[PDB]
Amino acid sequence: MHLNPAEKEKLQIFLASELALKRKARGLKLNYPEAVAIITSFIMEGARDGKTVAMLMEEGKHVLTRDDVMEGVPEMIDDIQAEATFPDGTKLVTVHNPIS
Amino acid sequence: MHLNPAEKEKLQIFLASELALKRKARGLKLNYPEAVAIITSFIMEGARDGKTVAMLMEEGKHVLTRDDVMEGVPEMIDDIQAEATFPDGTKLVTVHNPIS
Amino acid sequence: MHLNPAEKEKLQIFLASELALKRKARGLKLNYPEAVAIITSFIMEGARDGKTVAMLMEEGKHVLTRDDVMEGVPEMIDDIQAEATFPDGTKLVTVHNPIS
Amino acid sequence: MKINRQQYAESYGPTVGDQVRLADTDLWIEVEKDYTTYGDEANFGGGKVLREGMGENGTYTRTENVLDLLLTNALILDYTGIYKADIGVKDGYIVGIGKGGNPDIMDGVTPNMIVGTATEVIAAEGKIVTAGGIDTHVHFINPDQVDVALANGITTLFGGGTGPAEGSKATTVTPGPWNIEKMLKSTEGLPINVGILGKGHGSSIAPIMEQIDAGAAGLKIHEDWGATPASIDRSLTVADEADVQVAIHSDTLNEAGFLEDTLRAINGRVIHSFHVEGAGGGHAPDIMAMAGHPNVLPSSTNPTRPFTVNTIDEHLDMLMVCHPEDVAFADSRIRPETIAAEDILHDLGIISMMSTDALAMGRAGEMVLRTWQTADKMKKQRGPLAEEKNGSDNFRAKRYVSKYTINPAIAQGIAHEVGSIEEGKFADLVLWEPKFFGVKADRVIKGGIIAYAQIGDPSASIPTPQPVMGRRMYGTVGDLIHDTNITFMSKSSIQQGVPAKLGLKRRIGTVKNCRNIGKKDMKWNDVTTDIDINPETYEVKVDGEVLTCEPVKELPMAQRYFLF
Amino acid sequence: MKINRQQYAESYGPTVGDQVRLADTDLWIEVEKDYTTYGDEANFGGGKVLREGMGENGTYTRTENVLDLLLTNALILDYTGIYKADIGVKDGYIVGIGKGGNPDIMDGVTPNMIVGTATEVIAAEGKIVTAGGIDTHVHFINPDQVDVALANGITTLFGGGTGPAEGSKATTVTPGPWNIEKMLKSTEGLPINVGILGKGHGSSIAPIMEQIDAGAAGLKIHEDWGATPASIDRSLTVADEADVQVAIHSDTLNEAGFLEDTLRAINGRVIHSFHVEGAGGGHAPDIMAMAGHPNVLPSSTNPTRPFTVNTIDEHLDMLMVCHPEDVAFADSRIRPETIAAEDILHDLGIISMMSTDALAMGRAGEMVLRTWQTADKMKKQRGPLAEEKNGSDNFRAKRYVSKYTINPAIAQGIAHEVGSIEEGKFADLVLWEPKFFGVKADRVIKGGIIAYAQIGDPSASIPTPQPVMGRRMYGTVGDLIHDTNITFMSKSSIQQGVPAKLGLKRRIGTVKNCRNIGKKDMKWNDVTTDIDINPETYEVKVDGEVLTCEPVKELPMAQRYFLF
Amino acid sequence: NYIVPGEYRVAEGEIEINAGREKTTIRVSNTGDRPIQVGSHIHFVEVNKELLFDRAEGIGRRLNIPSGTAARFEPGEEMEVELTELGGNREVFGISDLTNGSVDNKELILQRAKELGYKGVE
Ligand SMILES: [Au+]
Ligand SMILES: [Au+]
Ligand SMILES: [Au+]
Ligand SMILES: [Au+]
Ligand SMILES: [Au+]
Ligand SMILES: [Au+]
Ligand SMILES: [Au+]
Ligand SMILES: [Au+]
Ligand SMILES: [Au+]
Ligand SMILES: [Au+]
Ligand code: NI
Ligand code: NI
Ligand code: NI
Ligand code: NI
Ligand SMILES: [O]
Ligand SMILES: [O]
Repeated sequence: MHLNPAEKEKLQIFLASELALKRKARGLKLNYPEAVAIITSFIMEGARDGKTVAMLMEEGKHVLTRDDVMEGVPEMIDDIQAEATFPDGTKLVTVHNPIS
Repeated sequence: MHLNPAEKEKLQIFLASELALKRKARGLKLNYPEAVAIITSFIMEGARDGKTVAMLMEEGKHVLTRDDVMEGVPEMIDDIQAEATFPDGTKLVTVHNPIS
Repeated sequence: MHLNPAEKEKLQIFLASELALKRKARGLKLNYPEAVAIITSFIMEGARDGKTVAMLMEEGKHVLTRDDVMEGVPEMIDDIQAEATFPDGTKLVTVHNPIS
Repeated sequence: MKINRQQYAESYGPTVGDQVRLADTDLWIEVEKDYTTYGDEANFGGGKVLREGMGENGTYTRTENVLDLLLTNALILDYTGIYKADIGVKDGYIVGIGKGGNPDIMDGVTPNMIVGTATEVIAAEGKIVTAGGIDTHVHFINPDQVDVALANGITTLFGGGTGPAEGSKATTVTPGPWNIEKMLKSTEGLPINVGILGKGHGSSIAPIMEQIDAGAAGLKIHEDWGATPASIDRSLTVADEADVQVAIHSDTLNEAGFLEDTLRAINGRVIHSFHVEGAGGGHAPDIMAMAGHPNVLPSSTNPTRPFTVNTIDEHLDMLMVCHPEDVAFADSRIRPETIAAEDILHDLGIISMMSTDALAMGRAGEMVLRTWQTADKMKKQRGPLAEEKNGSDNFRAKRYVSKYTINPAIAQGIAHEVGSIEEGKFADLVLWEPKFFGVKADRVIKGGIIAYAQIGDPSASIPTPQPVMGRRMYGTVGDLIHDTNITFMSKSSIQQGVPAKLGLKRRIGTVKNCRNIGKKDMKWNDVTTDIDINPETYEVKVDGEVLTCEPVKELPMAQRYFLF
Repeated sequence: MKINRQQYAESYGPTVGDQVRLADTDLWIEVEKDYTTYGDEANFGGGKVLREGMGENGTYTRTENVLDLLLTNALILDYTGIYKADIGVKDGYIVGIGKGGNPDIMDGVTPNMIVGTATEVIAAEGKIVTAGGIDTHVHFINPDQVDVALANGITTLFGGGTGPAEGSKATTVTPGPWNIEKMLKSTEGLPINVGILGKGHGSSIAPIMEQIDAGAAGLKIHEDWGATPASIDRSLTVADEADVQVAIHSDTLNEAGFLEDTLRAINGRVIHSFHVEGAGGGHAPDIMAMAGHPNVLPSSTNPTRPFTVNTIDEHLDMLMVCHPEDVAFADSRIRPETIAAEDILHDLGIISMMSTDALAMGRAGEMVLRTWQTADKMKKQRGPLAEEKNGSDNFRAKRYVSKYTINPAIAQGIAHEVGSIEEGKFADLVLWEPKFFGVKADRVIKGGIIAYAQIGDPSASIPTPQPVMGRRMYGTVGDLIHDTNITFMSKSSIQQGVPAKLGLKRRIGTVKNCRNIGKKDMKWNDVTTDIDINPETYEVKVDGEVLTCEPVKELPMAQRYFLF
Repeated sequence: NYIVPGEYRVAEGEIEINAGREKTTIRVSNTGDRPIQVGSHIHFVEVNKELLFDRAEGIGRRLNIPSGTAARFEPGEEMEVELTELGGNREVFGISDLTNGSVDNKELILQRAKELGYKGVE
């Protein structure tokens, strides 16, 4: 596979996101790290799909809403950032205030 | 996400449990580490759901039975212990003889 | 669980394979590391199922075809090798030219 | 030109009279005073103040009153106060708390806090800064325990162990000269401060004392090695001669004596009483009465902290990794009455310290976490303390922060080096985002260099992208691990040249002044009293008054934060 | 007062006549004798025996017959016997095997096994304790290989390599003075014992000998560097002068000679024949005939161990990470007849040693695992050995444990330090739960300190919660890695001051006494015989008798245990 | 045929502890209001002051129970226990500081016991 350090670390984010999504599927309001994992994994999968940075900046504001997360979590998350390989190479996505 | 060391390690248990559950779904009798992963992940997900220590001590005795595992595995597992964050903080769950 | 070093590392391969399979399910042509993960995990799960080395050497040539992967990927992958515990202990499987 | 207060606090962190919530608790701390000059605040970045000729002095060499590091705009939470200041570090020590910058052009600059060519900057605006936590009940069982401790703001581990040997798994003991030397060598590779306790057991002086001379920093008396009148007496005779502390886990079984017998053997000498509530060990059922005595420095371990609906059940099966005589023993040992009363004794200043009991019956990364959970539960049940003003919890906050910073340092004889944000002390500092306060440290500074940080993708353009996790930083790498950490040792081992003899390159700290202290020396936690524990009902009274509390179903600093 | 045997064994581990199953095999070992005094067994914990004034002596300083560490109630499995004893360690060496405790009050205490203030305790009741494994066929290709070895109970790596260079990937060779010095320096960071083999190739003495003087512990002759008559002869001349061992992987191609030519070049001198069956390399097809000669110390590498349904197929494609002439070569090299016979030669004591061939054609963490699989297969096919009594497999167990402990140590010239649980030897010890025996070590002790352990969550109240995995312990951290591990070196390099010259801080072990040994010196595996390998059919005969075996479809110590 | 990995097959019979040593049965009272557990290998005369028994009968002795186990006395409980003889050198040091030498020194042990108020010295 030739995994480099970032590829190994980022597998963890996907895994946390899978864990969080199962928790959400069984009706739990999500916590801080769960919420961050879900939105971060959404961004990296979006880049893998070939979306633009601009699309992911918009879509990242609509992955989770306040009713999906515990009290205070929306206000704990000011930004989520992720770097991933787009068709045109690595780019940084920043989503400001992803959950209202 | 702010993962601390235990949060990173414990992702592995969830992952082993997912692997074991797929193995069980395709009709395999489960081995020692597979069995331990399934019951351990069950406990930590139970704490995340807000169950009490007392409930998980009872339920942990009924997650796998001897017909789900290979010969000798029930007798190899004297106890399974896991710590997880309950609504009232970290607590230890010990399940004695989880598989008969 | 008593995980040894190889058991911990190899969890990563299963995880990469799960990630790759979701990518394939949503219609993406798979890349080099995705392809290698899928075929490698197939082999280790095959050994867990109790197949022979000979079966997995044949089956490994038919897990992905050229239409499942991006241009050039078939030619990038000359062999995939994996060691796993068969019913008769650890054995090495090598699949030559797994994707045509 | 005026700045309203909301914007001021956003930009520079809060100022006098402003309050800050601690994580998701209902505790509020209030800025008591501020060392700044409004308009000359220090800050770093493009077009900002700490630039050559401006807030950065371009004239002075590092020797001329210039800092190695300035933390700008820190909200300090310490036994000494809750206040806003810049913190200046040099030679790995806190040298100035005040107002940093350039006396060329700024008013109110603390004279030894010049930002110069030699000065690094950490922005602490909007952060709370505390001393590193001092955990005095550590079992050295698994080296993975160190990062766990660092991630929750702990910077000093005092205890014993050789790894997962049964002696070490039960007791904070590194026994004898050879095991001690081996663990001092091991310590060279651990990115945290350390002091090692020898075995406080024997009926002749020399087998005990030789551990102190070999480089132990104290002793542990533990019932599993025989917490008899003789072992107690010989250990305290050694400690009085060597100027080190003794910790005790007393005879739970009451085999050779009851509590009054243990106090008689102690004979008015100083001692640190571990897990004084007694679930973690000690005279059944009345050990907690220790905490009323003037010569006792009392600590809690953390699993009883605070009292919750799952506490008893978890402790019940926990005492089975151990197992009619068994049930009776368990029932005599795990007591809702004493665990309940333990909450209130903390709030009253009767138990002076927290600690973990890491990997033996306590959680390496939860000393700080549970201190604040306890304070929050006490505010919810008891209301603001009488002493409070302005609707703040400053008094309770100083009482509780003392339990894991200054009080353990005083008890152990190391408060001249560590345990508080004061001038002259080693620069072990923890930055916290208020939203993560007491849960997950932002940056842990050891001897003036960051050792541990929650930080993101190392392959990214900037350090904030995911995944953000706890990681060892440059202070832990190569030889810098030696300069940023302290091995605390007895005066005799230092005078006998043990560091050179073993090739230790770590900073060597001297244990001293811990024979001449008592309960009265515990900051904000100095209360002596008659504690009665009813032998039939286990009801706890303090000067004739019954102390009851009740368990809570939920805590802050829990499921909002943790992935498992 | 009497204790029935079931409860006795539960509490203190088994005693004389009791049997224990090895993992999930059908091998049973029986306690041959017990050094205890019934009623004075040592044990540690609350209200237990090793307490001051009781089983722990409170009088004696560490010099007075007091131990640094006692392993209580160990079931020892060793070439020297299968028996119950306490094991006492001091200064990193085994000093006493017998009965530990306090002569004040106990009968039968071995005089130098006093538990004192200085003594740490490991509870070994219910554990099997063996020597650390000695792997003499190691390619140093990937540092991740060390934990793999530790997790399966290996404590000494002998071999060669500079990392994943092609020379090292094919051969156990660190070539020449500079590569050797560099790898001795590297070794300072590896938490296992090490000895390095130079290149056993050349036609003049000096290019070979200078490797020994630079600090190599032996030589490797490998066909990939030219396993010619000259290289064999010059290497053995060097080895006879330097008192180090030579390992050989002979000329598979028969280019410069057949087996008889190789034996002529050897000329009756001592040599270790690697992977003697020959799949791993050597004169096609008859290399295995080496194992009959009195001057040959024969080892197997592990992938042929034991013979199973998948063995041939895996070896066939394995020899393609390599590739009519190719097929013929492969068919001449991978032979069911010799692999089958290799099983039986192990059982008969004709092949004396196991080894890995780690990362070149063998598995770093499966030397011990496959030794027991082989013994179990042989019992299933051949029945109990003639020599057995009492329905036990003690004789086979001593023959097989010898193959990876004492016999490699003898062959390499290091058995004065390592390879067995005997008084006077270095305290490299592996504890095993019987249910995991030979699969996953519980605790690996290096020089008297735990180096590696299967242990759980470092953030937990106790060390048993999940996840339980192999982890490095304090023996591996900081400077303690130097005191707990041995670099084995030639006498000449030691006399010439190479350790000081390179700044090595590890314990330095002397290679010696390995020119004056033969097959007869291999414990329980000392059989010399005429081995005939038919050149047409590859049929193996031993003194005129045909040896056939058959592959098994399943092994114990496999899918019940492993996650992959 | 069912395989329990690592199981024991113990031999038949029983293990006699402390074989060949004199045994002595005595009555012992916990006069205290808190429980007392006494381990197998504590010099019996040096146990908790509030245990009342004939202290002379505990000299040179310990409980005749399996190594590492303990007898339990609830508050106010009186019961019989069986003692066996100490072995080795028959010396005790430390613990409660009543002996610090040979156990043969009965009069000196009892004098210290009585002075410090260990119950049941005659
Ligand atoms: Au306990
Ligand atoms: Au316990
Ligand atoms: Au119970
Ligand atoms: Au029960
Ligand atoms: Au405990
Ligand atoms: Au080959
Ligand atoms: Au090859
Ligand atoms: Au072929
Ligand atoms: Au072919
Ligand atoms: Au090969
Ligand atoms: Ni304790
Ligand atoms: Ni403790
Ligand atoms: Ni070879
Ligand atoms: Ni090799
Ligand atoms: O403890
Ligand atoms: O090899």
